Amino acid sequence: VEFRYADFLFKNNNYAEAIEVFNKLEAKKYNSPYIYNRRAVCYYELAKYDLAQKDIETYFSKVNATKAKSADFEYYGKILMKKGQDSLAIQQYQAAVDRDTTRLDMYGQIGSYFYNKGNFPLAIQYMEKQIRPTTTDPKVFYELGQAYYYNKEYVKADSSFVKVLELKPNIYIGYLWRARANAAQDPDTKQGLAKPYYEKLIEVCAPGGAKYKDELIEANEYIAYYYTINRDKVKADAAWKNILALDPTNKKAIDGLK
Repeated sequence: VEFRYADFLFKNNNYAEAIEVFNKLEAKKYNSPYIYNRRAVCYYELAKYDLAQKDIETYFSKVNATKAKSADFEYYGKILMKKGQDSLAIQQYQAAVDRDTTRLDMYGQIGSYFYNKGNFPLAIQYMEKQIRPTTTDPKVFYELGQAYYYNKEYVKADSSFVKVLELKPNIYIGYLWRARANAAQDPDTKQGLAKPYYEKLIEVCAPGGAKYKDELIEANEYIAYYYTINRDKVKADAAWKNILALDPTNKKAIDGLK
């Protein structure tokens, strides 16, 4: 029953508390491996990674191979990644999707890893392993688009961002990236490809004001330059103004006005 209590707290997130009971449970030799994979996660959420590594390993030296779950391998990898053992963590992420083939998000985990390390082709390859003609997780398309973008495949980053929008209409983050993806295709701003997206970004963002400070400033900056190029002092100054209204000390907008 006691173990069932700890699982109660844990299923409820009381890591430090669940930890207290698991610790006595072990001290009184409870013959069960399932206190270890749970304590491991508790420690992991409390960022005690050395403690969580020892626990997930004690777990695997005691659990019955046919009982182990996809989740256990997942946390083994999350714990290893935190301890700097990247190759081992990557294998554990792979193992987890091998155990539960619906955990396509593991490939997303492996891709993000290489994305943060600059191997966009590898990151993209694995991020695409999640794509099915059913896929609905926006993030999948958001992170994939970013991989494409930094891999300089702006056209594909755009389509992938169009997908984020399709799934979550008017989401600012989608307009921001469509904007960026299009600005990349129009380096010298000869066509204003990004213009409409940044305009929509301000559309859905102006309202939360300071909450979208960085996005609004970026959007207005593009516009202000677009209009300076097109010799429209009137509009360009207005954009330069929207920025100061958000940041009175902004040096770019100050100098663009004097």
